[PDB]
Amino acid sequence: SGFRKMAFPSGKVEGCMVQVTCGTTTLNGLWLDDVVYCPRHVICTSEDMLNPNYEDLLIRKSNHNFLVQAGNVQLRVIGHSMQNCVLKLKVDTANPKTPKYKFVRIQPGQTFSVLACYNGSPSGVYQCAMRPNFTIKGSFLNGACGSVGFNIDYDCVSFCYMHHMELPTGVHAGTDLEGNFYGPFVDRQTAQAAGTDTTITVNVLAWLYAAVINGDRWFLNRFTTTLNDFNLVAMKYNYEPLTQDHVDILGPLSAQTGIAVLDMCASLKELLQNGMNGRTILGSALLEDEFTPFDVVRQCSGVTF
Amino acid sequence: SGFRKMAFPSGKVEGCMVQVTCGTTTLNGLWLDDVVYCPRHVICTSEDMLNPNYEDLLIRKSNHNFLVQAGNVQLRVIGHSMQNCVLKLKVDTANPKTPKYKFVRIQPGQTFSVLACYNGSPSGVYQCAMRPNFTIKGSFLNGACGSVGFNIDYDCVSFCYMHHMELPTGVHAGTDLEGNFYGPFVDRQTAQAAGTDTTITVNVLAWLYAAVINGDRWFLNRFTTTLNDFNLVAMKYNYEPLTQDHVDILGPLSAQTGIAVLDMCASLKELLQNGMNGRTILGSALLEDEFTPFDVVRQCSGVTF
Ligand SMILES: *C(=N)[C@H](C[C@@H]1CCNC1=O)NC(=O)[C@@H]1[C@@H]2[C@H](CN1C(=O)[C@@H](NC(=O)C(F)(F)F)C(C)(C)C)C2(C)C
Ligand SMILES: *C(=N)[C@H](C[C@@H]1CCNC1=O)NC(=O)[C@@H]1[C@@H]2[C@H](CN1C(=O)[C@@H](NC(=O)C(F)(F)F)C(C)(C)C)C2(C)C
Repeated sequence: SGFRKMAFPSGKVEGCMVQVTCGTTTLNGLWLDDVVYCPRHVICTSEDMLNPNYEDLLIRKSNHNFLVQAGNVQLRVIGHSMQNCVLKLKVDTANPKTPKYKFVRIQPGQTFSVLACYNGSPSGVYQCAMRPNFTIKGSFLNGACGSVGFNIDYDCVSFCYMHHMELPTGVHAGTDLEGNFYGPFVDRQTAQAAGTDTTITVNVLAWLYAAVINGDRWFLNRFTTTLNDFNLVAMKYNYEPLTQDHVDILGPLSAQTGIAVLDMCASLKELLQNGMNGRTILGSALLEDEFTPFDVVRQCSGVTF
Repeated sequence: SGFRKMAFPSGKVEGCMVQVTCGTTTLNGLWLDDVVYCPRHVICTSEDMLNPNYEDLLIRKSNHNFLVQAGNVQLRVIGHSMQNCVLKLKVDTANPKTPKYKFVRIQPGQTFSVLACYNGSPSGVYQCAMRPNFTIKGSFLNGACGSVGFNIDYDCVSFCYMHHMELPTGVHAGTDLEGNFYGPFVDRQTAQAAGTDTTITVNVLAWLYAAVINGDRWFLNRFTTTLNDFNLVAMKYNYEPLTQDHVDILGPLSAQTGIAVLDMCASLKELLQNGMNGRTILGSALLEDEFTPFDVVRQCSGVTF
């Protein structure tokens, strides 16, 4: 029993973290095979960040202007290339700790673990969801850029996020490992706003199934609803519309508990309209939306890596 | 910015997990140097767990009755010993991945990371507090026993917990690495209850300082209080009494924010007496008590390992 926000074990990713310095700017890099990936703004001075021309700035940089350190050991840089918002530094040594890996661009609503680093050294690990507005609710300070987000499927690490910036609301933005931002964000120090932050309905439903499996079931009411009637309610509370694809992904949890997805929708509708009346669900006084159906199954079944 | 429940990077601990089987019972073991530590109930059948005489049961076991596996490789068991509620298996190979480590018995209110394992393989990592009633609010299924709790201080791993059981309220109980239970618990399948679950006042205060540092400061009121007047309020809400030692540990956060601890106590008093009126603090609709002052400083300063 019990249900906690759980991150993947970080060991495979810890062995890939390096420190990248260009001039006076230092941040984290990810060393896989003979390439180090890092945010391209490592080449900026604080002034350049206000309105950078990355192509012009990078032209003043040679391989010897990038200092890459793994622990106390220096890596020799033998090439450099800019791919979208990431810089790729070719080094003369393949990382001996390179895990089996792939680069994935995740969909909004999916979750991943973040290994927060400073100066190439891991500080901690936490779980994040890619929100529908393509921001994450992270915890990052100066020097955190280059910290990565990932998922594990037994022995394969799927890297999906690299940290680049913080928006005025305190939420975070970054790119996939090809350097393409999630969302409309640009790597420039100018006012940018994320857009309306909607709730991931299929994740709230998965978390209510997690609650039932854990014996927390006071909220189960005597009503049912339809997809269109539920969505009329959900859109009023800034919830994402629920589709048959979402009902299908909830299939294993609905089958395990015997509770039809539309019956759970009707319980969610009552919780939205009436609130929780001072009660809690899985130790929370709010409806939690950062657990995917996969996270609930995995945790309630003990999937290992 | 941002404040999340953050676990330590788990790599150093992942390299210590092994699988221990005795008869038909399998659980996790911790391999450090040439010793594997695991819960002594690995020697029980399901029936034995109802009222076990561990001394008599262990006498029917020889070294060859313990199967220890690290990945696909078998470790040779050359000795065994029971120390309190843990079994210590001497193996013929020192773990080549043994980190710098120590065994610590933590105090109630302190936090640690849990690397949840099944069959000697890591499943995930989460942060826990040792509650004042000596239980933890974890997430564990059958086969999780032997999963450990730890903290890291740069390169040294301090192991503080080994998982043994779940209580009727859904909370968890276990021992330090010397096999002594935290709390009054015994490793027997009989009705046991944890006792009143009080709130860790110094941790709630540290989390309110984390909120202020993050710009969430709607709750700061115009009052102050005394330690005795605050404690009269706190004891009514099942909060632990606050002492000058706690005020001293809060010193760095009070100095950073300029907010005196007794002023923060008066804001906490109003939150207890009035509730949050539907508002949130750091994304929570409840007062969070599983962040120590050290966790807040470390996260707000970027301490690395
Ligand atoms: C990389 N190490 C930091 C991480 C930031 C620092 C504070 N918390 C974080 O997540 N990245 C930056 O400092 C990036 C970097 C320039 C400016 N910047 C920002 O995150 C700024 N944000 C914005 O300008 C905004 F609002 F548009 F998103 C900052 C004001 C410092 C938070 C570049 C090149 C984007
Ligand atoms: C070890 N792998 C499991 C972990 C348990 C299983 C469910 N969630 C967990 O944390 N440990 C046990 O099964 C231990 C073990 C016998 C019984 N047991 C329990 O946790 C039981 N609890 C109690 O009897 C109680 F309430 F007193 F704490 C159980 C009913 C299975 C939850 C021994 C030797 C204590």
